Amino acid sequence: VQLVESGGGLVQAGDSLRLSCAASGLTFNRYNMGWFRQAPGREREFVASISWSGDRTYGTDSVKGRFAISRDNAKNTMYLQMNSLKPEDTAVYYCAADRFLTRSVKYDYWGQGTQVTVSS
Repeated sequence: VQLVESGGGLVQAGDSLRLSCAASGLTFNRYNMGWFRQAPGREREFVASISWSGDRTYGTDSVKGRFAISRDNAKNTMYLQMNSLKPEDTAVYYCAADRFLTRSVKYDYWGQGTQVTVSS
C-alpha cells in the first residue's frame, strides 16, 4: 500500500488550498479515506473522512464550515479543499486508509504527509 499526498506549501491567512492523496496497492473503493494533521506542539488529530459509501465526517470546530472532503474512485484519489485558512492551520497533513474507522487515529495505512504553512 502507498498513499501519496501532494499540494502542500506556503499560503497567506485567508487563502484556500486543495490537497490531494493518490492511493495504490489496495482496492480503493473498499476503504474509508481520511485526512489527519499534526500541528506544532499538538498531537496528531482528525480533520475529515469519506467512507467507501460516500458519507463525509468532519473534525471539531473550524472543519465542517471551512473544509470539504471528496473522492474520485476512478482515479484512486481523494481530496481536501481548505478555505479561510489561519496560522493555526500550519501542520503536516496526512492521508490515511482503513476499511472500518472514521474519526479514530488508528487507521491501518498512512502516507508520509504534505506540509502546509499559513503565514500571519
